[PDB]
Formats: sequence, C-alpha cells, structure tokens
Amino acid sequence: VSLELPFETRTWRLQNGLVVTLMPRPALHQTYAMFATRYGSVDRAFRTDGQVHEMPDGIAHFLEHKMFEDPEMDVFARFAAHGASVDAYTTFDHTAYYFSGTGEIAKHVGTLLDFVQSIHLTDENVEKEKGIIAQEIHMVNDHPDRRAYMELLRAMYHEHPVRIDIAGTVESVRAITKEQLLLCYDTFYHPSNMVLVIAGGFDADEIAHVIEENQAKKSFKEPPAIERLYPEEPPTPARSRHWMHFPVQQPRLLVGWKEANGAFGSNLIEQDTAMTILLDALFGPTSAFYQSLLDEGLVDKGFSANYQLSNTFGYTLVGGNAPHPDVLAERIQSHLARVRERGIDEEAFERARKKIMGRVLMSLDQNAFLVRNWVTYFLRGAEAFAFADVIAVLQTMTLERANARFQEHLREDNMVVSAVLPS
Amino acid sequence: VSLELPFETRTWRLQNGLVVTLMPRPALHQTYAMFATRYGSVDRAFRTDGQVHEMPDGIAHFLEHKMFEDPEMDVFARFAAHGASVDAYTTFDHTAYYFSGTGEIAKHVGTLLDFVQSIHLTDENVEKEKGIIAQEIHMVNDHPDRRAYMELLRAMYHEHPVRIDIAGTVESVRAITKEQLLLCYDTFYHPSNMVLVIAGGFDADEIAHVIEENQAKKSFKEPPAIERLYPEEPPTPARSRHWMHFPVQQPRLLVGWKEANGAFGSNLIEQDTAMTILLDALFGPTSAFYQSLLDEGLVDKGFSANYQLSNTFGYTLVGGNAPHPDVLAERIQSHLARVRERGIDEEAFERARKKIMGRVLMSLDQNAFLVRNWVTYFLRGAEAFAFADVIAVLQTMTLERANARFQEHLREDNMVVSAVLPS
Ligand code: NA
Ligand code: NA
Ligand code: NI
Ligand code: NI
Repeated sequence: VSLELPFETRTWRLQNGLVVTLMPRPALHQTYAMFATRYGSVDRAFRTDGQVHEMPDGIAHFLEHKMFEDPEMDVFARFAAHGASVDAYTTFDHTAYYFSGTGEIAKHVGTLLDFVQSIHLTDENVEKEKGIIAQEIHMVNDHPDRRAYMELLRAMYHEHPVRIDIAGTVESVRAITKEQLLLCYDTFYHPSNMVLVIAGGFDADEIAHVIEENQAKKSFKEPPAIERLYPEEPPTPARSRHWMHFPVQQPRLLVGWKEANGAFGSNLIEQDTAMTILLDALFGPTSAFYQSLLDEGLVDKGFSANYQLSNTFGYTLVGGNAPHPDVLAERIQSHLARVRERGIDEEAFERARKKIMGRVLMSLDQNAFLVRNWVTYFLRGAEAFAFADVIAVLQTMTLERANARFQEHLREDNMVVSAVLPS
Repeated sequence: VSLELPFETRTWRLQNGLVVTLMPRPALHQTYAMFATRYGSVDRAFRTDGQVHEMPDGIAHFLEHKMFEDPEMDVFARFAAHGASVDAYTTFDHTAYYFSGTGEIAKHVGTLLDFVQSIHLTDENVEKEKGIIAQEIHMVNDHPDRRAYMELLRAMYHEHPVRIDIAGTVESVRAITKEQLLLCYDTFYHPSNMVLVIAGGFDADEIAHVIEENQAKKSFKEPPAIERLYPEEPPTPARSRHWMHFPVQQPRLLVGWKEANGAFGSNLIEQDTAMTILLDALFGPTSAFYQSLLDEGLVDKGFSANYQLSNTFGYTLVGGNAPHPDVLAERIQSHLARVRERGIDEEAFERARKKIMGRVLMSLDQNAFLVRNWVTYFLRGAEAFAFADVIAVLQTMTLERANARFQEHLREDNMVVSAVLPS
C-alpha cells in the first residue's frame, strides 16, 4: 500500500515564491520549524543579473554566522523567552535555520522569518567575524576526524569546491568583502530560493495565516535568476592513496568512491535510497562481513558506511578506527571483489531493505527528521516531494537494480584509500 | 494545571510481582519496550535467603553480556527478522534490556520476556566471556573521557562501589564464578525485582494479554528478599585534588561535589529535578557565566554540568575541555563563592526553570524518554511514579528551595577538582 501518514501535510507556494509545508501533529508538545536556502559551501561561482561571479570560499557559512546579528533583537533570547530555541548550520548545498519549542509558535515563526529575511552587516562586524571564523578553521584542522575526512576529499576531487571545508580557508575568509556577502545574500536569500517546513503540535490554520501576513507586509524584489557554475570534475581521483601521521591514539581508515556526477530530484531520491540499502547489506552492523571484522578486532562499533549525494557531486565513505589499517583495507577490497564477481547476495539484500524500511518508518515519527528531510529533498530538486516517494522506492527496489548500482559506483578506479596513523 | 498526557497510561502488577506500564500512542510507527532489573554495578553486597554475600565487582555487567546467549535462538535475529532491534546496558543501580520496532510487537514482547527470564551459562562460556570483558576493560582504561571521570570518582569515594567502573576490574572479573553469576541472576532477576515499560504504536489490550499469558505459562519461585548492603561512606572526598598526564590533545577539567547520601522515590525526583534547574542556571549554555567563559576561550561547546542521584550515592560533575584548566577551576570556584555569598539570581533561575520545563515537555514526545524515565524513577523507589510528579516539581519549585539545595550541596569541603593534562 502507498504510505499514508497519520497527520495532514499542507504544502503551498506564496506570492513571493516561498514554498511552505506544514505537518500539524496535535498530540505533540514540540513544534520543529526550519527555514532553508538552496545555497551552500559549494556555490562558489554563479551568474545572476547578467554577470558571472566567482567568490572566495566561505560565504554561505559567513552569512550563517552573521544572520543572527540584529540591532532590535537578541535573536536567541527572543525564542528562549517564549519557550523555543534556535540554531543553524551550513552544508555543501544548503544553509538552514531552525527552532524547536512548545508554545507561542506564532511568535517563533515570525521571529524565524524576520531574522533570516534581513541582514545587518557593517565593515566593523565583518572584520570582527573574520577573526572568529579563522580561529574556528584552525581548531577544526586539528580535529583528527575532520582531518581524515578532508584528506579523502582533497585526494578524491581535483577542482570541485567540495574539496574545501565548509568554513573556507583563512586566506579566502580574509578576502571576503561586505559587498560580496551582500551580493550573495541578495541573490540566494530571496524567498523564491527558499523553503519553510514545520512539524509538530501547532494549529495549521493559525500558522498559515501568520506566515502569509508576515510575508505580505514585506517587500521583495523580482526573483533573481541564478545559473549555477561548477567545473568539469574528472571521474577519477586526483590521488587514489594517501596516509599521514597525526596525534591520534589509534589508526583510522577511510575508503571512498567518487560518483562521476551529481543527481537531481526523483533520480537523487532513488540513488540515495538504493545506496542506504546497499551499504547496510555490504557493511552494516548486522552483516557477516562486519561481524567477522569485529570478531577479528579489525574495527570497533564506530565503523560506518555513509553516502552523500547532491546536484553536482556524490561519494561513498566507509571506515573508522582501524588497529591494522592495511589489513582492513585489504579485507574491504576483497569483500567487494567477491561481490563484484559473484553478485549481491539476495538474502542479505532483503534483510537490509527490511532494516532500512523500519528505520525510515520509525524516523517518520520524529518532527526533526520529517522537517530536515522534506527540506533537503525539496531543495535538491524534488519540487513536489512526498515521503511516500521514499517508501515506494524502498518497496519496489530490486536485486538487479542493487547489482547495477554496485557495478556503476563501487569500483576500483574511482576509489580512494586513506589513513591517519598515530604520530 | 496538572499534567494531562495525550495518551493512556496503563499500569498494573502481575501475579508474579512484575509491574507493567503500557503507553499506547496509535499515531506512531515505533514501539519502544524496556524490561529492567533493580540490580546494577554497585550491588556488590547483599543478604538473601538468610545469608550475607560479597561479590567480585562486575556481575551485573557480566550477566548483561550473557543474557543474550540461547541454544534455541539468535536473539538479535529473532527481533530483526520481524522488524525490531534489541540492545542492553548496565548502569550503577539497574540493568536494562530494550527493543524498538514497527510491527509484530506481540512477538517482540514475548522474545524480550523469554530471553531475560532464562539464562544459559556453562563453565566454558563463562570462561570465554571473561577474556572478552577483560579486553573491554583495558580498552576503556585508555579512553581519556572515561579515565578523567574514573579519576574523579576514585578521588571522591573512599569505599562505595561506585568508585569501580561498571565492568569491574581484570582481577575481579577473573574471580567471578558460574555459581556467583547464577546466585545473582536467581536473586535479582525475579519478576518482583523488575519492571516492563512500553510506549508507542501498539494495541494495549493485545499486548497486556500477551504479557499475562507469557508469565502465566512460566513458573516462578517465591520472591527473594534482598537486604542491600553498602558501606558508611564519609561525606568528604578521599582526595580533593588530582591531576595526571594522558595522551590527550587538550587539557580536560572535571569538578565534582559529593552528596552525603543517596535519596529514594519522591525525594529523589525532587532533588534530581531541582539540580537540573540549578545547574542550568549556574553553568548552562545560556548563562552569562558560560558565555563569558566561552568568549574568553576557557571552554568549548562540549562544556557540561550533570547530576547523578541514586538510592545510596549522588554527585554533581561540571567541566570539559579546558585550555587553561587552572584558570577555569578558579573561575568556577569564584562564581560559586559569589552565589554562595549573594544568593541565586532570581531572573536566571526563572529562565532556567522555563528552559527545563520546555525540555521535559518536548522529551515526553519521545517513546525512548517516556520509557527510560518511567523505568528509572520506578526502580529508584517511585513505586507509583507519574510524569505529572516531575512537572509538578518544575511548577512549584521555589528560589528559597534553590538556595537551600545550593547551600547543602555545592560547597568547598565536598568538592573534588581534577584535570587530565596533555602528555
Ligand atoms: Na538577520
Ligand atoms: Na537469556
Ligand atoms: Ni561556524
Ligand atoms: Ni560490556
């Protein structure tokens, strides 16, 4: 049967181009709300209003930091004084602002729209924030987990911006100007480039009227047209093998595979869902392969396999702590060589599909998951997204399709093997 | 108004003494179930059936490991093949077994009762598991976070078993015998010493009948009488200051305060709730003290203040990463010296009460929280526990009571300051 959620999903588009999705769930105390923009760390270059721009790295994340500045509000206290709290993040391809709370939802939604739809930059506070971000960048270059990850990306990618960390570099952050920040904010923070998604214990009629009234009272420009400009990234890694020494107390191994290109909308949903099942079957905590590695002390319970897919890039990562990183790397390559020769085992595949169907069903209980995922798939091109779309891929996915995905993507020539070794 | 939950809470006691609480929430896909025993790492000594016993440390946790052994089941696969997964933990004063899943809840509850109500020990598999636990103990002595924590406890406590880690030592684990394990299992795993709590998308009439039928078909002994035997722990620390060097990349500071004794039931609920509010007001992420420490680079966002209270002990812990551990320790003591002289600031206190009321209200949305907390407070003596009890303490708590709690407990003579310094 097609997925029937127990609650209403109300999705419409405002006069100013903003898409809104409300999921009222009256039995819950929490409301969780997210306002996000289709703009992230990888949007280095773009054309808008007839001109080509190439920015220093770091702008999406700089704007995130500065979004909370307001001469007429402590933004965090405005939420907190009325029973909610607010946070944000920047990722590769979107920036998100979100709160959760238990009452006065009308006020909080108003505050969320208001603080994201105005920016307050001065030459002074742009200078101040550069120092704060440079420091954050230095600290994060000393974090071993983040370092191993960034070494893999740097090895994998020749030119794609994903090879630079989300905050940028010290050099690039230092070159950012107020003018650039304002250009990017005006270009990407238009409501036509954004999405507002809310789930939990709120009155949908009440909140829908508050949003319309808030937006109707503001004045927006014509929507900017954006041509996204990205390089022709080679399908092979820049370096296929890397190791380095770092003050870590045990070795760490990361093996990755590079997608030749990104994906959009329903294609992205299908490929992402298919990898979730495949990686669980190959590497998951209930796989005989994982149990054999654990029994042999080659991994610990923090071992994981993850997939990341966006419009202009994608990759698989597998690994974790590895007392014998060479041995673990060999076992992974052997495992894959056998599946490559012999085909995916059907029984492991059906157990995986059933685990992931359950995991998704249970996750649809959570306001945060419902919201985050509606936002994420919408902005990545599923303009009419529905969770039934995910469930339906989980139901209809086949062993042939699992084999084709494996053959396409988990290969030797698009693979990077990288290690961090104790100093 | 007294708290009204949106769902039914059905609490009764079976013929064999087991207390069951079901919280059906029909709108949810997940059911989360926990079967726990009032027995943990600190129950080193006890009297039962007319005899005094003193055990080697480690038994609660040894039984946890061995509970999953079954000649007629892969216990994990029994849950997994029908859309659930199972795990367990041992803590100071209870051991818990739990699953979450999306269907065939009747089967899973049956499997949960069945695998916890029989144990399958052999001289052989007791030997095997000793090696596995000794290794786990060695690994955990090399984990810096766990090490700093255990150094604090070892400094704080003279004789109380809480000073030994949950798994015991290599020596004590090695002295454990099958006979002892069986004695502790027979004594503490009787249904009269346990609790079963289930929340989520299940039929309460269906599951209540399955539980009664499962228990009615088994044969239980007369409930063992247990006299809990614990030492007269001094109210002052064994050592009030400690530092050590460890392969860590930044220093870590932990400051703790020792309760003179533990608490029971409604007294424990009140004191635990009161500390949650107080610690947030003193040290929380929205406190001016915390913001001043962060602005000065004396802490990072992993800084935290936590409270632990049980029937026979309790303590407060505050700290985290500390680039200047001496300076941070001084600032904490100064902060507390001013509040000690001047009284708790009322405005910070009301903001804290409102944050924690919200946090609790939002947490009551979660099957896992509802279940874990019902279990925990019940086993610690709130024999008629209700979440309204917690909410009511949050509503009625006063500034005078916050000052009295502070004066009683956050003092200089029951305080331990400890640091781990980079090698
Ligand atoms: Na703003
Ligand atoms: Na068992
Ligand atoms: Ni940042
Ligand atoms: Ni263990």
